[PDB]
Amino acid sequence: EQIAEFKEAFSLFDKDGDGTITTKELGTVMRSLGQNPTEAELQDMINEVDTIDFPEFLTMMARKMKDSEEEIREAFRVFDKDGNGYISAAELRHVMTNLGEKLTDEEVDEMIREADIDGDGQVNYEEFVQMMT
Amino acid sequence: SQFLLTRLMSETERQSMESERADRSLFVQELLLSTLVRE
Amino acid sequence: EALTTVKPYCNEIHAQAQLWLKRDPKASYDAWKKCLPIRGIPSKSELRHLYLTEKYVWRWKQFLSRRGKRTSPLDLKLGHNNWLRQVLFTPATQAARQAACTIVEALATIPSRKQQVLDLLTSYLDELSIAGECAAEYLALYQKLITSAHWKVYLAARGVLPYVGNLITKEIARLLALEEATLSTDLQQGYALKSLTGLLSSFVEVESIKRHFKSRLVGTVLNGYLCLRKLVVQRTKLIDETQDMLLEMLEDMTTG
Repeated sequence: EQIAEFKEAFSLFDKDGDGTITTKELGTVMRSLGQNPTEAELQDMINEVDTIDFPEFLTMMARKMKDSEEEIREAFRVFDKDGNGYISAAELRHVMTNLGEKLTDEEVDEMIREADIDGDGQVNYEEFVQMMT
Repeated sequence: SQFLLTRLMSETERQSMESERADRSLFVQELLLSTLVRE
Repeated sequence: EALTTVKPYCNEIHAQAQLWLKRDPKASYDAWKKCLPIRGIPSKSELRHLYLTEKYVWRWKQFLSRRGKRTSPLDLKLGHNNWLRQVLFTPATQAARQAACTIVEALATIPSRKQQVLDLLTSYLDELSIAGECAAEYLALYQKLITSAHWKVYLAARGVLPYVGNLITKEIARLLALEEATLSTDLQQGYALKSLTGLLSSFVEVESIKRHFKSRLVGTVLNGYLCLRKLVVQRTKLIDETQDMLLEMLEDMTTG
């Protein structure tokens, strides 16, 4: 029944009747079915595939209500810039500054220490996996 | 017009003031939307 | 909008008026501004990185608010009854309605907020019949906010065409029932019906909804047109205009 509603929305947003839409309205389509994406979500989705027709539209929906372990590993690798598997407060600070969003050192230390179960003041892959579940 | 007591800004401070006005406007928009959230 | 130094989050509201009105130091203006990223003055890998870091940093903060001491932001999902409906249709003074219209128009700049603003205004549609001329402002706001095509298509995808059709038929039935019984004169008769039919015509004028939504709307248009034509005494100019518009829609949708 969900394929039917997805086809309903895609056809309703089909402008010229050819079964293909533009990517500037790409956000509004799943933005109308009830899910709320962000701008980075939109840019990642358009970059992954791309003018979109129904098949890859279904592929996009196929990976939204699902988190996959590959995604957690990819995030862990992106955070671990030096690739040693330990997320330091300096690397966290770098990623948050690249986001443009700002904190004090005390707050970063606090969120680091409340994310540790082994008490060593250092998060690892197993802690990340137990955290994101 | 002869009364003395009747006769009682740069560009950098003007840009600063305009940015502050925009920031206050955004804060007031958020505050007003916060009272329309469903309880 | 291009002058602010911070970018509000898409799906959250960080300002909390309930605590702010109680002089809570954590809900002050500086504390609010400290929670927002500064406005910043690219390959697939970089955008992927931005996506993952943003998502999982948000999850980390959600943890820290769930278990620690940092406050939780409110979710952007607006209630369907507030003071806004009361103010927008007040018959006491027109300037209050106009000022509220300007405020809510300014409240809808980033599309995430425009979602809730449009949804709430659409929910307010059934108030047209009760407060006929007093809604003149609200209509002008609503028709202003959907002047672009994709917003009309989004509203159609949420099922506003059956809503407007039901409202039109119900108030036409009310007109017939009133005409059958009494003989009073009302100088605002047919205002709500005229406005609703104009709204439906605007929704249908775009090609995609016209092609898609013709099979479920011919019955409503036909029945409304016949019931309007049956009127013989409680007829005003607005009712003639509504009949003309309804006939035009009937002719247009019956081709192909």
